[PDB]
Amino acid sequence: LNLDPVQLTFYAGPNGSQFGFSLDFHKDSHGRVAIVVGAPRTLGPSQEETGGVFLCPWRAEGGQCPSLLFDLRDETRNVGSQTLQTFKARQGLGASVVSWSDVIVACAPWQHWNVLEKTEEAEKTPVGSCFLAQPESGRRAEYSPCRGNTLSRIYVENDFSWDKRYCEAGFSSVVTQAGELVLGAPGGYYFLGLLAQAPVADIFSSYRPGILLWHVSSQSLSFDSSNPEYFDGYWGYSVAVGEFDGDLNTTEYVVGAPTWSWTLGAVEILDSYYQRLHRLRGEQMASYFGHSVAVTDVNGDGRHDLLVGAPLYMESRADRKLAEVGRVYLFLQPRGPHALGAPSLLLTGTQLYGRFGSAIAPLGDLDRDGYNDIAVAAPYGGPSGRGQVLVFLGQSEGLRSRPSQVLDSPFPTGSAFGFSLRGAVDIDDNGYPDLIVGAYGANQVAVYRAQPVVKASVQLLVQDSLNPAVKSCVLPQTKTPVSCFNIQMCVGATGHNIPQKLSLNAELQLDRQKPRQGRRVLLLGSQQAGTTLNLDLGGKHSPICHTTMAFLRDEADFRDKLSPIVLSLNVSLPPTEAGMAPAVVLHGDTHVQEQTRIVLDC
Amino acid sequence: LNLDPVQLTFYAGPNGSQFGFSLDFHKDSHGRVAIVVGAPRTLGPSQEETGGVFLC
Amino acid sequence: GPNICTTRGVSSCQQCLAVSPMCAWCSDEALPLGSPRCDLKENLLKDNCAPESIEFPVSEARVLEDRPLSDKGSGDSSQVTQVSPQRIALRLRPDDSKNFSIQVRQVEDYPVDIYYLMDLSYSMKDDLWSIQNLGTKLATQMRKLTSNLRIGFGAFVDKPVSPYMYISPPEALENPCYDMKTTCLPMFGYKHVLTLTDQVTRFNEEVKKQSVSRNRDAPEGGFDAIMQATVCDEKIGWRNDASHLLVFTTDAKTHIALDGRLAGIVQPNDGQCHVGSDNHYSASTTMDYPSLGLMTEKLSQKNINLIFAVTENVVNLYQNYSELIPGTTVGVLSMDSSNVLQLIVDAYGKIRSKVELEVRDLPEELSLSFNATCLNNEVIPGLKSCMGLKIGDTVSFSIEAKVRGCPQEKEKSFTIKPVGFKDSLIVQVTFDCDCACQAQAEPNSHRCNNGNGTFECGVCRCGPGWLGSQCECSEEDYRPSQQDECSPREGQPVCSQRGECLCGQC
Ligand SMILES: *[C@@H]1O[C@H](CO)[C@@H](O[C@@H]2O[C@H](CO)[C@@H](O[C@@H]3O[C@H](CO)[C@@H](O)[C@H](O)[C@@H]3O)[C@H](O)[C@H]2NC(C)=O)[C@H](O)[C@H]1NC(C)=O
Ligand SMILES: *[C@@H]1O[C@H](CO)[C@@H](O)[C@H](O)[C@H]1NC(C)=O
Ligand SMILES: [Ca+2]
Ligand SMILES: [Ca+2]
Ligand SMILES: [Ca+2]
Ligand SMILES: [Ca+2]
Ligand SMILES: [Ca+2]
Ligand SMILES: [Ca+2]
Ligand SMILES: [Mg+2]
Repeated sequence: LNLDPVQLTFYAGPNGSQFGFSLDFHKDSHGRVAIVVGAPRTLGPSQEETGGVFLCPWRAEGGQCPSLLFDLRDETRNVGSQTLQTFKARQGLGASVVSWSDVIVACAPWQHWNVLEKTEEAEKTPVGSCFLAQPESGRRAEYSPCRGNTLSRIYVENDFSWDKRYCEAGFSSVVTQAGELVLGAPGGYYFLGLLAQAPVADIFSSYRPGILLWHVSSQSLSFDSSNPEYFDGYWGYSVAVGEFDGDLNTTEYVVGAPTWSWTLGAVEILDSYYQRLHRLRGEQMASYFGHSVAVTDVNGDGRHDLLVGAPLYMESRADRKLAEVGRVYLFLQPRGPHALGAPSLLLTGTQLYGRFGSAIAPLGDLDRDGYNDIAVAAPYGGPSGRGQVLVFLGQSEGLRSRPSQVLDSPFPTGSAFGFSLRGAVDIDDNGYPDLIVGAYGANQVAVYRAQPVVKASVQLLVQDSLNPAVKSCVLPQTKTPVSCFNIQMCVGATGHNIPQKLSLNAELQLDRQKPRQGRRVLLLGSQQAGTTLNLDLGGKHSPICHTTMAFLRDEADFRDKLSPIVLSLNVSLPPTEAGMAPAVVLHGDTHVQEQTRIVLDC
Repeated sequence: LNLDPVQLTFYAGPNGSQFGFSLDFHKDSHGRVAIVVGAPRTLGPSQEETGGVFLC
Repeated sequence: GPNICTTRGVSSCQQCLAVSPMCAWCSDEALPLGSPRCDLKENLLKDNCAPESIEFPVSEARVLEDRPLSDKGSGDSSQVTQVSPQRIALRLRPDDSKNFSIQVRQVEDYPVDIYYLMDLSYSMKDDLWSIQNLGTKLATQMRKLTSNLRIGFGAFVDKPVSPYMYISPPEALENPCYDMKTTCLPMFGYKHVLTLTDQVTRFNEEVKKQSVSRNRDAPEGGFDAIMQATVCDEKIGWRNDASHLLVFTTDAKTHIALDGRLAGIVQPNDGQCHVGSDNHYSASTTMDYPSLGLMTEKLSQKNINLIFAVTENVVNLYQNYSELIPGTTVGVLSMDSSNVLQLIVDAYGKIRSKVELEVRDLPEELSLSFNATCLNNEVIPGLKSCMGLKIGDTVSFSIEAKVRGCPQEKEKSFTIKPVGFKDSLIVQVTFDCDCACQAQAEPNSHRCNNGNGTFECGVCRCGPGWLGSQCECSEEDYRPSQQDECSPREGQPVCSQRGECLCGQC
């Protein structure tokens, strides 16, 4: 709604580095906000795609950023008989960056790991590895919950039970408020998928540089299931946290399984013990219902609400039987928590193959009205297909079914503008949350600042119905007497961080239904039924209302004595296009109509 | 609590005093505010005991 | 009577005709009372104004190019026509609807292109042993139903990338079934084995030279193979004259789009032919799987019927895929594919047993309604597809176009086409919104105050500057009291003392 599309911040990475694949906001100790940007194909020291994370400090012009120096180096440690190896080649360091408190968790899901025991081995499979860092102190740590030393033949002997070799842990990383890092490993348990949750403090306090296979004592992992539905579910493709069971002591995870039950797709809400509280099935197969999941209270009722994304939803148009556009589901949590059922809103994209719903970012309260707003990104939507982001405002019932604002890609085609979204953080500290969109195709990140929202109010008062010729105050510049009265319109402009130069424009139209220059009611001065005048409110808590004397034409002169006398009061921003970009957004009621009639014997 | 004492607005009146017996904020319809002060012992039509009001 | 054209204001050829197709414009410079110019044709013809100078376009749909439906496509497949007519010119005024009919006949013996897409996963090794002599028996059975059969072959396992392909020890990169002591061949995404050709001996020879590979996860990179086979005309060698068949043989699930992110592959699949000179999919490792929507679009664009010859363990799944892609059907392959010949024959019969219309590049303004007339004279409205047909049968479809508003292009062409066939009807719709007299504008009409009014269509367009009857009202509205007031013979009070007599309202 109020996200500025004219002045953008462009943060660049290395060429072909996928700079922008994932991003988050890191809050420096001093309250200074920085952006953590994953670049999962940055060149390593040995001229090879390894990964990387950049810590972009906030600026106005933007540009290049410094990078967090992690340990990009294959590791080999022989624990007696065995020989543990970690291969950091095309590991994808930066595919999931999440900042909590003062720590940054940057996960490489495709880091490979092998256990060479004599002739045998455990197979060089991708287990993933999250790298935790504290850029203000240098404390580095690593977390690889799925590393194992079990030989390959053992799984074959036991039907691949509890096989965590292909986890790619860190595919989707979240951090709860209590400081617990939760990682979704879609490929764990032989591509069933699992969740690996562990306190960040324990991760930092159980890591020793040189030891490759250790065990965090407080970590918890999901349960392997023999139910045929979960097979190839990719359960952990997207993960989010929220309150969904009542008690605020317990925190619940929302986990997406985009291919649950034969590509049908599902989203599971379950407590910390991984007991499935509720399951939200998909609607159309191969739609990837669960690709993105977000938790926010859009309707403001105090209960968290769920947003699911199916970027490959093929809508049933009248002309096109099945067109791939994408679809975002909104589920509203009612009282009686185990009753969340049918979807409450079904947003759908427009462009074909635009993948509407690839990223659902809770924006906070962008408009500052007491309801939560979200952003849904279609990385290949838009008429030219270069990428779009649609801002949806929250309301009492669900949220707005139309995009309040639409942001288009400033980058060439194929930039994947919108693949990564992150918001609800006031980057410039102007009282309004900003938004960061990552186009990894162009290796860049666009930062949108939310300009202030001026909430207007209009009150146009016409005292009563009047007689054609009361023979009161004379017609202007003449002794000829006419009927006269007063028109008073009070316009107010209330908002946060409004500048001191705010000057609205009041269009006062006298009986707009009739054609101008001969209206039934004119002004007692210039006689112009339509008067648009500037009214300045640059820091005025008191609405300003310049009363005007208005003249009424003779009973014989005006022949339509039965048509209602409807005055129009319109409020518009001044032509700020002459200077720089419009510094304010005039959201709210800015146009009203007031009707009266013709009275007799008065 | 935050009323500035070190800087004040001083409005003069008639030498016959009473300027400040009663006063109020005249709120203009346009939104402006001006201070209206009644001086109930100003001069009369001919040096008579009367009142009188100023608009500051 | 009412003449809704007469009300709602009168502007020019555009407005009166845009109000309703039934409305007519009597541009002839007759009496203004005798030529209101915004009324129905029947009302206007009574009050003259029609020396063939009236404007009233009539919607028409002329058959520009029609040939009779063939009955046996044994010879000269290029000269075989299955859709009558082949090209029509349709004319529509704004907010008008008009219908026509098409006849679709599936010829008796049409040429057939069968391309065998084989899942070369290890569990499908036994199947490979029941396919060695498939060419000869397939030709023998198909010759009863065609005379220009051409068979091809392609193989697929999955993307040769880490999460699906074993990458340790390095011996497994050249024998992914080393540990089970057998010998397999390196993992391949999709390789085009045999180009479509009539010599079934070539098909039986290329088979027995194929070996299975080994993949980790149950889902197979199948839809990538379907996309590459479909979009590669030059390599696969599709004939744009034959019934394209694409038999899909598999036993497990399939990798839908967005799964390639499990391997670091995030670039979306584009419908391009990447099969290089080596007959190997050269972008399998650097391009995501195709989605159902893109696969369906490329199937329709190249006129390919899809047969999921899938084993009993996945049939329901692929059945649920069949009801997402037009022109596809699912057959129950066996564990060793011991009946794929019968499956292909019956699937081809069922595919020829249904005709479904498809609309291509239809302008958004046009809205179509379909009435299908199948065997006998029964006509089912609404639906655009009737089943139950056989080989040689003829069906008809009554199709109504319905434009809303008026596109500025005034001439757009769209396609009506039965699914799978190349035969198509090209409809060139011309929007007759404006008229000749509107184009014949005279802004300098001396009759209209020395030419300050566009005499376009008898009436004069002058706007608020001269909105009077003779383009004489120098100021907008009746305030200036345009010259020659309502006062009869002039010199009369306010239109005969009737106050504001408002032109003809006195
Ligand atoms: C192929 O599609 C059909 C049609 O949708 C599937 O059959 C139906 O699948 C739905 C799943 O949404 C079943 O509904 C659910 O059933 C479970 C019990 O299994 C119940 O607990 C849920 O509340 C919900 O009602 C429906 O019963 C089922 N009906 C039939 C006749 O099969 C089929 O499963 C799909 N096959 C696949 C995806 O392999
Ligand atoms: C939540 O935890 C607090 C701990 O102070 C406890 O007092 C409260 O009863 C708990 N609420 C529950 C378990 O519903
Ligand atoms: Ca809870
Ligand atoms: Ca809620
Ligand atoms: Ca809001
Ligand atoms: Ca801000
Ligand atoms: Ca088999
Ligand atoms: Ca593969
Ligand atoms: Mg298989």
